[PDB]
Amino acid sequence: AHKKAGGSTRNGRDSEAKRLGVKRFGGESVLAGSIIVRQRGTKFHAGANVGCGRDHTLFAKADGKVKFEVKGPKNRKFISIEAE
Amino acid sequence: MLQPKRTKFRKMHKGRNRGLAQGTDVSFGSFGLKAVGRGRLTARQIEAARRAMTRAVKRQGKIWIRVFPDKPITEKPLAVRMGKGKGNVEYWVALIQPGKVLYEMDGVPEELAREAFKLAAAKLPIKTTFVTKTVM
Amino acid sequence: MFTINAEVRKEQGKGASRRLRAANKFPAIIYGGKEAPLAIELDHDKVMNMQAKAEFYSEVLTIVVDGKEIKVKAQDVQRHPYKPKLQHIDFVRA
Amino acid sequence: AKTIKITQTRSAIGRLPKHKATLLGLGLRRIGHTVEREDTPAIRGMINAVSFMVKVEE
RNA sequence: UGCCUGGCGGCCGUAGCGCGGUGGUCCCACCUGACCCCAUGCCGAACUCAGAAGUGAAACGCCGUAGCGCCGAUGGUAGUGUGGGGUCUCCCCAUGCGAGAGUAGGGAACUGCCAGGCAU
RNA sequence: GCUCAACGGAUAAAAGGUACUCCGGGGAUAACAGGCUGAUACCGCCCAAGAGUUCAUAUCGACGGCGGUGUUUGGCACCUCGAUGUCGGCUCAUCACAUCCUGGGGCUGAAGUAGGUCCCAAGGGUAUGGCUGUUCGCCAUUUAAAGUGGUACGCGAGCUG
RNA sequence: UCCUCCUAAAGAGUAACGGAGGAGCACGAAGGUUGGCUAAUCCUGGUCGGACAUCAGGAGGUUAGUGCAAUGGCAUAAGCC
RNA sequence: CCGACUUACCAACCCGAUGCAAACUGCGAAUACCGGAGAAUGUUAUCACGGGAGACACACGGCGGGUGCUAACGUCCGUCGUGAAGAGGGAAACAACCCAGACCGCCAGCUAAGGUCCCAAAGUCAUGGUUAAGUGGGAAACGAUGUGGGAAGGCCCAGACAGCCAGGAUGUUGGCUUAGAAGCAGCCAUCAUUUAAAGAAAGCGUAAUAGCUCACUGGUCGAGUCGGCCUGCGCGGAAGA
Ligand SMILES: [Mg+2]
Ligand SMILES: [Mg+2]
Ligand SMILES: [Mg+2]
Ligand SMILES: [Mg+2]
Ligand SMILES: [Mg+2]
Ligand SMILES: [Mg+2]
Ligand SMILES: [Mg+2]
Ligand SMILES: [Mg+2]
Ligand SMILES: [Mg+2]
Ligand SMILES: [Mg+2]
Ligand SMILES: [Mg+2]
Ligand SMILES: [Mg+2]
Ligand SMILES: [Mg+2]
Ligand SMILES: [Mg+2]
Ligand SMILES: [Mg+2]
Ligand SMILES: [Mg+2]
Ligand SMILES: [Mg+2]
Ligand SMILES: [Mg+2]
Ligand SMILES: [Mg+2]
Ligand SMILES: [Mg+2]
Ligand SMILES: [Mg+2]
Ligand SMILES: [Mg+2]
Ligand SMILES: [Mg+2]
Ligand SMILES: [Mg+2]
Ligand SMILES: [Mg+2]
Ligand SMILES: [Mg+2]
Ligand SMILES: [Mg+2]
Ligand SMILES: [Mg+2]
Ligand SMILES: [Mg+2]
Ligand SMILES: [Mg+2]
Ligand SMILES: [Mg+2]
Ligand SMILES: [Mg+2]
Ligand SMILES: [Mg+2]
Ligand SMILES: [Mg+2]
Ligand SMILES: [Mg+2]
Ligand SMILES: [Mg+2]
Ligand SMILES: [Mg+2]
Ligand SMILES: [Mg+2]
Ligand SMILES: [Mg+2]
Repeated sequence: AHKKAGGSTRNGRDSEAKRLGVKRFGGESVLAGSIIVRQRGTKFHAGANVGCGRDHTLFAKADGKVKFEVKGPKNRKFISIEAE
Repeated sequence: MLQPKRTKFRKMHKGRNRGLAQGTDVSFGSFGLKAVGRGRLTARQIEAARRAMTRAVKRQGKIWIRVFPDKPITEKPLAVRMGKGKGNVEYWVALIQPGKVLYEMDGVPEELAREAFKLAAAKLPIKTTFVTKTVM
Repeated sequence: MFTINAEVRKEQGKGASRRLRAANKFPAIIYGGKEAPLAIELDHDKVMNMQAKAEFYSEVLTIVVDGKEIKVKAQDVQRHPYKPKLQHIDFVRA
Repeated sequence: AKTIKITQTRSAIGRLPKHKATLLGLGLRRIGHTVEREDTPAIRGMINAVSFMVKVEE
């Protein structure tokens, strides 16, 4: 014909971005309950004064200053808080 | 016709051919064909060069292919408009950076190996040069 | 047996090394033993003809810096990817 | 307190937003304008950022 | 105060593997027996109980040794922010930052509290 | 209690034709032509396995590579939808040269006749009919030859339809 | 409409009729807690029995597993009883 | 009754040496982002609330990409600049490129990009070099004793590179193959001899011979010569209305 009709793709789908990542970095002063990192799995583990939610959201269990550190035999990344 | 037996995915992004090469030394044979320019070597191009180069030396010595076509290239058919998904895989190519050794040769005299690589480089789009093995 | 006249580098880095190679010298280092490593520069063409020999890379070389003798070995060589040039040379003392 | 003199030698029409803010933090308003600024590492960093378009006399 | 041993940490491979040797006073481990407390999808293997005949074999601790693991410069290279150029699919120059790999080397952990045994 | 899944869900409840058409708009958006590009196409060149009795390059030329032109099929949607009339024919042309004839030349697997293939050359010249709306094409018979392409696939305020 | 990865340029976000896959559930245990336990694969030996069933030892160390895609995570297991 | 070997076959796992990856990571930047502190600068440039909007067709250029042909003044994103909504100077003419942001007037001066022989303002400026192609002032693979520069190499008054004179010989027509293969279709060998030298021959030629040169050598001449490597600027490749 004058023009050749094309096909169709089968890859159009994608899901919404979940806004994961670190919310407060090292040195941030946070209130109790502040979300530090939103995660899939425990890439960062909960240290002192830090709690882990059902979806592994790390949140502050006290007022203070955020600190990242590496601890344990496995060199895992822990998030703790110095109470200030 | 060099081509991967199976691939994890059948199509790949266009990408960019930047940087210098890895594998710039004659590691297997005694002589080598080294790419001076950059570009794409199709499997047909590589195989045509291999036929001339192996036939030049009267099937003597040993011939090494140092490059492999692992990047699939898609082409839209004639007279189809833009869009409607990505095109179909037509052929495969290897990306070539300046300095990469494309072919190696051993077991033959240097004057014969030089002549064989001349005929072989006549089939390649990229500028080449003749190199020999060195002790590092 | 090979005598290499080399002068210690005044400045180092990417810009300095590229300027040096444009001026037809190339950087090299001498490390080993207990003395701190010494960064030298030396003439490209003289050493390019010298290293065309196979015995250059095995036998003991001589490097003259500030009129003082250092006994070295050609530990490694970095060549230009396609041009017949030397980017850098690693030398080991004794 | 080397108290150096900063002059602007080039225009700020199509410069990056960061470079425009650096000129404003240095206090330069037009080509040929000259200002008095105290010699601090903080000020020397500003001069280094926009060195392609300012000159320093001291 | 010196050595040996046990427990709880710091630390997270320079600390872990391998190879060789070495220890039973105390300790540790193997070990003896088991209606029983307690336990096995069965099984006193493990867990548990009652004990101390034997033994340091395994294990565990210690000592030595690079066949590995690991750590690792200097220099160079790749990349790159800013500004400027070219022959602009890619590069180059000024300046700032500067890897990865590799090399020379390093390397058979160091350390804190308490408890016990030997010796002074 | 909703494949209200057209999933921020028009109504509880709904498919088509229009060349008999009509209005408001858009070159925001297609068909012709121009424009950009040049995958494809055409032309040229690079390397020579081989065909050519033998002999790669008289003549061809595999597998491959690099360009040119704007010239086919395309890609895009930049211009025109308060209109740029769209094929073929007739009349009248004009340019380019990648030359169909005539002119000059090199090589030939050029004995002569007659060719083949390149190089130079655009001064002039370069069919009539049968059949189809045809351009083409096939066919008949000529010719020294019945060239290729651009000119809005030249030319409808010049004709035809 | 929703989920996972890439494009996405090391914070977030980021388009195309871009490249690939899934969901419209399931489970009163497959949830809570306490206690306990640790794979894939290969070698050697062993009745039917063999490449590959159950068993013993060794190597190996998560190369397994997760009710269902993909990514991240998981031994203090989030895996098994 | 369980066995013990072997060969030029296939050969997984493993080892050593090599590359490749948007949907690979035992590594890993520059930047960007978040936060804390300090100075200087900035007409609060920041946030909040309220009155009024417009706008939700973007375009090109740089950089990072997807798609397309790393085709398009193509298309789709990120980011910056410009145009939109921006005059002026430059790029011949040329919204988006380079320089630079027009409050008004002046027959004042200095500069930016870009330029200075004439059109047309300003160097027929100074020093050193290169090109001969009007290259400059379109285009590749590829080709060539163009020409400049650099580092090294071979030979040479014991006579070197040309050229000229003379030889270039005996096993031998090496064997195999082939209708023939006589140095020279093709295979294996490529050795001996007299030599000053000479190849079981580099090429032309023959149906096979024959014949003609070359390698190599002696003489003649009597001073430099030959071939690669790197590199600057040129040359051909290069045909449209
Ligand atoms: Mg799919
Ligand atoms: Mg730089
Ligand atoms: Mg470094
Ligand atoms: Mg490093
Ligand atoms: Mg390293
Ligand atoms: Mg809807
Ligand atoms: Mg909707
Ligand atoms: Mg109407
Ligand atoms: Mg209208
Ligand atoms: Mg339009
Ligand atoms: Mg059109
Ligand atoms: Mg558009
Ligand atoms: Mg128009
Ligand atoms: Mg119209
Ligand atoms: Mg009108
Ligand atoms: Mg012509
Ligand atoms: Mg005339
Ligand atoms: Mg008629
Ligand atoms: Mg015409
Ligand atoms: Mg027309
Ligand atoms: Mg008309
Ligand atoms: Mg009329
Ligand atoms: Mg009329
Ligand atoms: Mg991100
Ligand atoms: Mg980012
Ligand atoms: Mg809208
Ligand atoms: Mg829009
Ligand atoms: Mg846009
Ligand atoms: Mg556009
Ligand atoms: Mg603006
Ligand atoms: Mg507007
Ligand atoms: Mg303007
Ligand atoms: Mg103008
Ligand atoms: Mg002036
Ligand atoms: Mg004048
Ligand atoms: Mg002058
Ligand atoms: Mg010209
Ligand atoms: Mg013959
Ligand atoms: Mg040229």
